[PDB]
Amino acid sequence: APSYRVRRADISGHGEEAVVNAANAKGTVSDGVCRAVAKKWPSSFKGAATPVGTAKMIRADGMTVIHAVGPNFSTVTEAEGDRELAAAYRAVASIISTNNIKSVAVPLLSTGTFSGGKDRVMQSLNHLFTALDATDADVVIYCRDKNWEKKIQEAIDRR
Ligand SMILES: Nc1ncnc2c1ncn2[C@@H]1O[C@H](COP(=O)(O)OP(=O)(O)OC[C@H]2O[C@@H](O)[C@H](O)[C@@H]2O)[C@@H](O)[C@H]1O
Repeated sequence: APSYRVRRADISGHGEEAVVNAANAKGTVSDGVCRAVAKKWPSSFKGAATPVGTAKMIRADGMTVIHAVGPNFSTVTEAEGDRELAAAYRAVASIISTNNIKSVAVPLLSTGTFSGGKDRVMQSLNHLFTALDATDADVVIYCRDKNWEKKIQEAIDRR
């Protein structure tokens, strides 16, 4: 069975075997998780472009980087975004299980730039749990907000 922890820290400082980038479909560097990932593992972005609702893995700079593209909720209906966000997390879970990845640092996809101006912490976290429950990985969820850290910890505990 998988294990879940939350850290309020820069995800670039994670101690896990792999890291999930909250990526865009074009594989460009922009504000958010992506900027921290690009600074720490700059060569991890070579050929990383992948469609919304999918994930693409690379080994670069001594790290396993999983580029997961959540939906931009400004560009899809709520129901379409919900399906695509579930799909991105399942694509992450598949990469974890098929590559025997023991531990992974994961941000909450579609909760920043792609949030469409809405609070989607619980929506994104619930899809993270559902998808990564299919793995036996040690999952560490990364955030920067003290409020988010507490709600994520509350959610982990309820399980
Ligand atoms: N370095 C970081 N470490 C940990 N958490 C972080 C970090 N940077 C941002 N976060 C948090 O991770 C969550 C996801 O943030 P985004 O990176 O904005 O993710 P998303 O909404 O999926 O959009 C990602 C996209 O932003 C675009 O600029 C860019 O193209 C990138 O692909 C947000 O709650 C944010 O507070």
